[PDB]
Amino acid sequence: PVYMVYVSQDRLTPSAKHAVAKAITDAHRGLTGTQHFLAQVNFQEQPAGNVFLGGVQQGGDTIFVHGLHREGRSADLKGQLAQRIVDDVSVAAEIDRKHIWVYFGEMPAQQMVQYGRFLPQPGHEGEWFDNLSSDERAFMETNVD
Amino acid sequence: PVYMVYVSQDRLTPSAKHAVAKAITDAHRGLTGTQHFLAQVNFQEQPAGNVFLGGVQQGGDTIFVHGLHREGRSADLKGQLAQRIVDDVSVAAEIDRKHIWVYFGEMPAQQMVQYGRFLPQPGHEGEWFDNLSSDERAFMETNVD
Amino acid sequence: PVYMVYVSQDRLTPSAKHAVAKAITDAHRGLTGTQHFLAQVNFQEQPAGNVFLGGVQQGGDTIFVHGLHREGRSADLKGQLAQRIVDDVSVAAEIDRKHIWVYFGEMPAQQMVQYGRFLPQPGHEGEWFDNLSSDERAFMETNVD
Repeated sequence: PVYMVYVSQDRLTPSAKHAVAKAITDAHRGLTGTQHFLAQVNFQEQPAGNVFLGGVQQGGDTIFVHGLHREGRSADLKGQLAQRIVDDVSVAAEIDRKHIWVYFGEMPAQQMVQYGRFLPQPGHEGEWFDNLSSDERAFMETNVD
Repeated sequence: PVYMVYVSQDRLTPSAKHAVAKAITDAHRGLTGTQHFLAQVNFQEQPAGNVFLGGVQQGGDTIFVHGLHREGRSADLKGQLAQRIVDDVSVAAEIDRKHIWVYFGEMPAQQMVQYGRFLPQPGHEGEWFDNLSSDERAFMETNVD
Repeated sequence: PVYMVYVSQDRLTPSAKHAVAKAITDAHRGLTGTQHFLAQVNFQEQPAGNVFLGGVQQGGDTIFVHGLHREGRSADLKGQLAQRIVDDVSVAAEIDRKHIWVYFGEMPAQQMVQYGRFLPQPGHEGEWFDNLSSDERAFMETNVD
């Protein structure tokens, strides 16, 4: 997956960003089985005041997670995952749940590329990973926290 | 919905940002019935020159609106909504309509979370809201212009 | 199309951004037949360290391309275009392909607006073009490198 995380500048320190990324990644792996190294968290910071709710300019305490996923998972699983991202980001960012928005979009795995390779269908990550070259496998394994 | 609005840095004053957010939110509310406070406009600013059209570097005048919506509305209504966004953002930002791109993407409401809660299906926002806890309604209600 | 290109601040010089934009635009035009001026490349820069893979903070050498397209093309074609974007961005940005992620999302052309006009279905770009006013055609024609 790629989780785009839209937050205000300086609302998350580097250690908070790290904690948030770990919480989202742990949730994704925990509920889908996808290896840690296949989950990206991409923080997009903007000055406070660039978010409007109902036309009302907001302070710096809002977070929008746009998760981009492969098609093929059940609505039940996606609901569980969205709920866990809400719960665990709330803890990691020390932010009330009312300030968290989470949207999941899905695309065919056949039009999703990670580490320069096309993704497998959900659930087939082990066979896919075993089929990768030694260097590729080693390079991915550097991305596990 | 969440409207990601990609603009150049300093192209929009705070007042023009407020105006553009109001134009989009009013258009969404007017055409869908969804309450003002359920519409987020999220400005993403980048330095002028980061936009290319046909490989040609642009100045700071281009606007791309990526609207993220729940599934369930008609193609007829979605066309009316995108046209109104083009028309009203053009006025609010004082930008010629030719500089405006607008893309709508849709997701099942079951995988969309706002204010920490999953959204209802389109058209059921009234009873959804009435059934939220009193502190959640109060928090939401403030985001109205 | 709109290709959102997420990169670290300072990783691409102005010339490298031009080269990457041209490589993506030339890949899209070459494989879909859509004219150059209908392809936007939109660079989104963030400070290095805002990207995490598997919970691990990354340096400045990662690229995520989010291509937003009309529905209607085959999986085979989308695969070739994703692969060519990987290959040609690798060259243009001087970045190993293992650092490149590319996701394609699709929407109905009927809810996609460019230059203030609704897009036609894939393959019908020629006829769509010469039916716009000459002022709209003239404005688009400049956006060709």
